[PDB]
Formats: sequence, structure tokens, C-alpha cells
Amino acid sequence: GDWHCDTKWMGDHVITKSTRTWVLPTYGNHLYGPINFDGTTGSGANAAYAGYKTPWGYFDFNRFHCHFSPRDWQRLINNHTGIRPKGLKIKVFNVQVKEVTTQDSTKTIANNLTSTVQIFADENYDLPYVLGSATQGTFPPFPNDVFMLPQYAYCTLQGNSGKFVDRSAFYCLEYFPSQMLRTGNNFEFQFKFEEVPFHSGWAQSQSLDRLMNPLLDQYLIGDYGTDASGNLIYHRAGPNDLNEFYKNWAPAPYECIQNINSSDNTKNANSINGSNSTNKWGLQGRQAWDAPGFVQASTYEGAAAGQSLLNGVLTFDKSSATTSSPAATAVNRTIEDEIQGTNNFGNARNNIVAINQQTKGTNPTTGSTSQFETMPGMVWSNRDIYLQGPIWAKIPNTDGHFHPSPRMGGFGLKHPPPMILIKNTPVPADPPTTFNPMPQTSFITEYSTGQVTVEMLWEVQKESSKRWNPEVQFTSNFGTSDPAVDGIPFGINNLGTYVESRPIGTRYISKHL
Amino acid sequence: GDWHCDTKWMGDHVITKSTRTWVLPTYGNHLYGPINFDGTTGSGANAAYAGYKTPWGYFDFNRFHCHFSPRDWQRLINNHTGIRPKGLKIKVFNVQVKEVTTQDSTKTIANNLTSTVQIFADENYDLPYVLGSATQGTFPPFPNDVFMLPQYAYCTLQGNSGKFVDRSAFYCLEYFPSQMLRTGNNFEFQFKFEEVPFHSGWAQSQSLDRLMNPLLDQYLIGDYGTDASGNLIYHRAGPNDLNEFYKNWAPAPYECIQNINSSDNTKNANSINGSNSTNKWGLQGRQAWDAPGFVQASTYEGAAAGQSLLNGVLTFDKSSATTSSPAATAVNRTIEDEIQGTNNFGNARNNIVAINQQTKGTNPTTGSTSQFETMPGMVWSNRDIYLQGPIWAKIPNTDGHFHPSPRMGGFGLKHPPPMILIKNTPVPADPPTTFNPMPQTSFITEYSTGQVTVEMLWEVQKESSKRWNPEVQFTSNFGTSDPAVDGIPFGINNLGTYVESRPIGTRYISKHL
Repeated sequence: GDWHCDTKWMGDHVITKSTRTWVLPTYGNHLYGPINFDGTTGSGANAAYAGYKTPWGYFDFNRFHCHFSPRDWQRLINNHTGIRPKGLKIKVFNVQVKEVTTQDSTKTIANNLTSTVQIFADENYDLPYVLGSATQGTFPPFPNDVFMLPQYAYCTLQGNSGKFVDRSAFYCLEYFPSQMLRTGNNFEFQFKFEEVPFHSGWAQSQSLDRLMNPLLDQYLIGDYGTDASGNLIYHRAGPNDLNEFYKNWAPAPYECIQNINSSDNTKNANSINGSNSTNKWGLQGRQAWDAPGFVQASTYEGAAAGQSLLNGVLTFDKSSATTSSPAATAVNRTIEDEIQGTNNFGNARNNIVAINQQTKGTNPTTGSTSQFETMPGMVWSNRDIYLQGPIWAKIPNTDGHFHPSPRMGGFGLKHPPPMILIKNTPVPADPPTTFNPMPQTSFITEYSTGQVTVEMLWEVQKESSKRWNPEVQFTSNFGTSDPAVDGIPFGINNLGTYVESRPIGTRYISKHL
Repeated sequence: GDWHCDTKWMGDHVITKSTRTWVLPTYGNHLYGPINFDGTTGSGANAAYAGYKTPWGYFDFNRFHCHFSPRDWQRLINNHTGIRPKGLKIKVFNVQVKEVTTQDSTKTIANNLTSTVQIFADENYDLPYVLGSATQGTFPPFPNDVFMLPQYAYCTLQGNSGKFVDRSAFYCLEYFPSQMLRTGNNFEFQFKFEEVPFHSGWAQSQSLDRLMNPLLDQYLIGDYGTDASGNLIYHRAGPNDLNEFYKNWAPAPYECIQNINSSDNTKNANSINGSNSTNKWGLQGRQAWDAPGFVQASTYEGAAAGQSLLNGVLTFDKSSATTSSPAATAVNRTIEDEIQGTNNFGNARNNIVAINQQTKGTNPTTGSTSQFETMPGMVWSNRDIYLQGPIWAKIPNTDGHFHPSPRMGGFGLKHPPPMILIKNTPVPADPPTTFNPMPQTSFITEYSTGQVTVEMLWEVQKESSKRWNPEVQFTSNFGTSDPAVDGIPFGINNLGTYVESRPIGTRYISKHL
């Protein structure tokens, strides 16, 4: 049982290892409970839910900075055009259970060598899978930090006002087999990923309307209009008009999403209510935000500085925080312009279709559309992956799905890495000396802690490009930093806190279409 | 896991062993932090730095009295003309972790058998190497003393006012693999030194201008001058002038260093400002002391008593001390006169060169020089090694270096003994019973302690000299010592403190050139 936290680059694959220290409290006083919300004191009826919270807790490693340091991430993105996960192994070890006693003001903490902790992996996916929702409680990016394991809870099928119905499910986690760990015992688990395509780690150096040889003319003839008598006129497209070429392929579908400018406030309207202006989808008589949505270009070359989309991009914290309304200086806002070749700007809404039927006496009319959905012959790119973003998501179990790439990013999986759940075994306090049939509610106060190591095998694609001129690379560029106030970017500041200075995607090397 | 501390003399090699007891605190509250200094409150802009301090700590055995008792050192220097290191092995064992609780005034200390400590050697030289700077924190010379391990920190590349720049490096030490030690576990490491030349353990019994047979004349003819008409005059050198012999070899190069007299204050000027009078070299727009410098003779035979060089020699404490301005009676000041055969006196500045071009009508002129650097045909000796001095230094990793013998003394190495770093594994206190995403800052107060044994294999050269008369030997000479006040020299005094009475070099046996 030793420490690791290291990376090994072998050819076409790479292995990451990392070790952390976790702490597990007793949750819920060893009790289950039902939880609801009817919505009133909150947002409203769209916010209602019903479910259960459990005494158990769980591990979540599903972000990239869990497995990669910033320098390792740089080594990846400048030299490689693709990555996918292959295998996984987890080890929980060096477990300690501690008892807490409080007399008067003082508080003493003692070690208990015989008390245990329970752990199991859910290999058959029997529990509601709450990973892949991008919530808090993941391993910290900086290896020296100690973190709490979050409490496990789930939502089930609801009726009106967040009430249970006939199909609502209650799960007992003690009904699973688990193994019991003392000091000296360890838990191990291995997993193999299913086959998935490489994530595309390059930026597009062509656009989908320019794929032609610009010097030539087509052998296809286009319809230029009618003359004053109504005879059809023909025209051949060529170098003076490249936009009129007949083409084999069309760009990505869209639902129109509203623009927003993050840098410059003169471009925005005053007092926008974000919730009223976001895209939404309905289900069971209520509405939910559609965000980030299916990825669109958030900006393009020639657009104004700071151009973005309203709830169309991902935004991260610079450091772990609880704030409900963080300041603009505290966040990293992503920008996806690398897809601008196949993916239109999200607020453009500039596709045109014919809205009537023309005859002599009635002129043809057209209109722009806010909705243009999938048609045969369209191509598109997925959203990028980030050092701060999620790795995988579980594909819902359903009869049908279209292009099951998760919208926030990463790898869609039929069988994701299973949840690993853990809790302290309850230790009763002193019973009465007369028999009582009731369940015993008095327990010894305790918590546990240990180490966990995660090892991942990744497969990568090296970059072969034959362009003559140099390419854009990710580099560290800042003028100067004050060690008194600030410290080194991607480092520890003056207060001992780890700071992630800016967001980092994977798309730097370029390819033609 | 047993005690050793002993020496074994085998022929042409010798093995030293020693065992000590160490104590390791928690440093920095388990935090990294950036450190700078802009210079103002201190010396000034020449004093600025930028860097990081870490929660870790490390072992430093790099002084000779770590491995040799004074009697063993005597046995070495009277009988041997050379020594070099061969091999090394280190063992850390009998580790105890202790928890500290404070209630009201009293303080209780308890043992924790399951808590660990982390240790690794840096074999690939990935960390900044801070050994070889002759700082405090080495193993104590007397085997019964208990010592703290120092906190690890480093300097990185700086700009103005001690600010970080783009190439400044932050290192995470948890990113290294390390092994975790409980009570009952031990750490072992072995190392082999690269081939180096023997240190020269003899004093010179000849001088470089006297190498001739004094009875004879040369067959080479010298130029004695011109006559009144300007005709060249010739002269043959012989026993009446030995200084005028044509010679094959020249003495050592020098940068002139100022003299100082340590014994007699009538020789010194009043109110010398040492910092203004020392030799300095510039780098990156600031200046640093050049000390001790390239070794010169600090005194020679016939010079006044107490003659020395200003920051030209090494000076040690008699006992371990924190004093910033120690008294003259508290120090051991070294004297290097054993090199006076090949190495000129440091303040002499008596070499002479021609400063003009002579013709009829203009007389030849010469001048003395303060700077005379390396020329083909020069020979020199290195600085001596001392029982109190450093053993090795790391040669900087650079394209070029000239005669890479470290200036303070010892053995220059491309691959020195690697740093061994250690820290207490953080143990969190009781968490709250509601999940919080923040890192946990509350820890159990603890420290660790153990034993460490170091074993070194040395290679030595025995002395063959055929001179008829006896030689100078190092001996113990003092009239009497008061056991009430003082005790035995190189022993424990009345207060229980170990005292090193005088400095001891290696050069006693003599050889001709």
C-alpha cells in the first residue's frame, strides 16, 4: 500500500496513476429518509422532485484533471489528435476508523482497530446511476488535498407536488453483498471499457462551403431565374461566385440559441432575465433547461470580441467553491470556435427555405428559420473535451437514441464504470439491562478515512500532418506574477489554495476536411 | 534493526557506519506556499529571490564528521595520502508516529500504530538539488544527539523585485511515487559513486621555482639587456641566480583577494567594511560574493603570524550554533599553507608583464597585475578537505565547465547521492455530518521520529615515502584541561555539549613535486 500519482507515455498509449486521501462521515444518523420538494419556496412547479437519501456514500473520479496534471495535458494536446479510454483499476486501502468523544468543551479522537467499513461496486447497474450529472464531490485536481465523499441519494418517478406514485422505487443498499474492511484490509476493482471512437482532437482548417478547387467551373448548370416573359435562364457557377456551387454536403442542424457577450456590456441588452430567455424542453407537464444543448459555434472569425452564446458553453470555477453567484473574475468560460467549419454560429438562424408556391401572377417568397433539424447529408462535430470537464456519461437505457454522444462532452457508454459505495458500519452504544423489542437508536460517534488510487489506460493517436508552416500550440503566456499576492499560474497561491488559471481544450493541431 | 556506528580498516579501503535518531515535525500546516523577497528590508536588490517552500523534509549527511570520529580521522591522515568515495547505503527504520493533544495547560503525547510516513529518493534528479550549498541540518558529529530534519524549499528563476516569470517552475512532490511506512516497516537505498580521482592528501615539500639541480648551469642562454650602443647582451644562469632559469612550468592563476590578519589587530586597517571589500561576480544584473574563490595560499613561510585572506578560507563553528555574529573564540579558522609550492599568496599580485613597445628613444616599461588567468603550462592544487567540511557537490548541468572541482572542497559529481525526502501523511480531524465540497483544513497534530543508519565504502592510498628524517603528524597537544569547566578536547564539556576544538585538514605527510 504505497503512493503513486504518475504518468507513463508509451507509444500509442499512456497510463495515469493518482493517489488521494478521503474522509467519510456518518450520514443521516444511520437512517434512510424520503425527500421531496413541491416547488413553492423555490423556483416553482418545474422544480419539484421526490426521492430518497441514504446513509451511504461514494467515489467520483469522472473529471479529467483527476488523472492529468496541466503539464501532462499540454504534452497530450500539442502532440496528439485523439484519445479514448481503455481500462481502469481502483484500490482503496489504509483504512482507519476513528471514534469521537466530547466531554465539556474538549474533544478527543481515538482509533478503533476492530471496527469496519462496508464497500461494494454495483456491477449490474441495479442502482440509479447518479454519476454523469456533473455534480460536485469529484477527486480534487491537486493531489495533496483531502476531500469528503458525498452522500448518495436519488430521484424516482413523481406525481403532482413531488409525491410518490405506484412505480416509485425504494432501494435498500444493505440488500447488496459487500465486503467489510478493517485496518489492514484493502478493496480492489478492475474494469474494461467498451469500444468507442477516438475523440477528435483537432481544429478544422477548411470550411464546408469552400471544399472546391477555386480556379475551376462546374460542369453542372444552375437555374438563374426567369426573364420578362417567364423563360428559365441558366447560369454556370465559377470563381466569381463560389457560394452558388452545387454541393454534396450540408452543415450541422440547429435549434436557435440566443447570443450573449461576455466581455463587452455595450453589446448586451439591459436586465435580461436568463431563465426566461433560455431554450427549454418539456416532459411530464413541466419544463427543464436545454443546456448546453447540441453544440454550435459560440463565435467565428470576424465576429466581435467576447461573442458567446447564452447557456451554450461550459463554464468552470477557477478553484473549488460553494458560491451560488460567482463573480466573472472567478470563472473559466470556454469558447468553441474550432468547429466553425462544419457547425454554424448558434444565433445566426440564417438558413432560408421557400414558403409558397409560385405561379404567373404570384411571386416566389422565402423566409429564415429558427429551427433546422437533421437531414440526410449533414455533417457535424461534437463538443470539445476539457481538462476541467467530465470524462464519460451513461447512455440511457431506451429503445432508441440518435448519435449518443453526451451533450456536455466526453464518451457515451452503454456500460460505464460502476459506482463504488461505502459507509461506516454502525456500532451501538450500551444497551439497557432489560430486554426491549424496539430497534436501538443510540450509536458511537465515528468517522473513517483512507487512501484511494486510480489507474487508467488511455489510447492515443499521434499526429502526422504534412503542412509546411508551423501550427498553433498551447503555451504558458503571462507577463509576470507576484509570489506575494498570486504565485505561479496553475499552482498554489499565497493562501495555500490551488488555482486553475484558464480553461484548456484539446483542439490545437489543425486538419483539412 | 540494530545500532552500529563503527569503522573497519581493510587494507586499501575502509568502511564507516553510523546511526542517529531523527525527529520530523509537520511543516507548513500541510501547505505549499510561494516565497519571495524584494530585498529592501534586507541587504538590497542583490538579495532578492523567488521560490516555494514545501511541507516535506529531507536527510543531509554531506559532512565528513558525520562518518568519522576524530580518532578515526587521525588514523586516516597520518597514514594515508589519498581517499575517494566508492559506495553508499542508507536505512531508515524504527519509525514512530506520535499524536499531541493539549487540554488546558497539560500536554499529552500518545502513539499511533496505524499512521504512516512517506519517503522517496529522487533518483532521476527531477527536483532542484539543494544539497551542496553547505547549509545547516546535517547529521550531528556526536552520535548521541537528536536532530531535526530541515524543511525542503527551492529558488526558481526570477525577474525584478523577486517576481516569478514564464519559466518559473512549480513542483508537486506528491506527484512522485513514494512508499508509506508504519511501525515495523523500513526504507533502504543503495548507491554507487562514479569514478573520481583521489583527493591529494599530502603537503608539498618543494616549490615550483626550485625544481633544478642547484649545482649546475643551464645550456640555455638568456637575454641580459642591451649595452650603451643598443647591442644585445647574453647571460648564462647558474647557482648565483636560480630565479633566472628558463623553466617548463608556471604556478597557479589568480584573482587578487584582499589580505586580513586574524590574530594581530595592529596589522589591519580600522573599520573595514567586509562586503565592500570582497570579490564579487555579476549575474542577471545583480552581484554575489565570490567566496572562498579559487584557492590561493592564505599564508606562507616567513609571513607574519596570523596572516590570512578576507573571505578566502573556510571557518567553522566549534559547536552547533544559531548565532549571527559569533565571537572569535567560538570558531575554527582554517589555514591553507600546504599548497604554497604551486599556489601563490592570494594578496601578492606580484606577476609582471610588459606594458609597451620599446624602440630607440623609448624605454621598456612593465607593470604588476591584479588579474592573471589560466594559461597553457600552469599547475595548481585544489583546496583541502576538512573533518568539518563538505564531502561532495553536484556539478551544474551545462555545456561546459573548466576543472570541475568544487571551490569549497571535496568531490565534484555528475550524479551525486540523491536527495531522500520524507513527510508525515496528513490525518484529517472529524468532518461535518453534511457534505461540503471544499478541501478539509482541520488535521490531527502529530510528529514522527526514528533511526537512520548510513554506511560508506571509501578507497584509500597508503604512504610509501622514502625520506630519511621523520615527518609532521597530527597529534593531541594541550597542557591541561579542567573537567569542571571544560573537559577533554573533542569531547563533552561540563554542560553536556560536544565541542570540536580545532580544525583538521588532511595534509600532513609530505611529497616532493
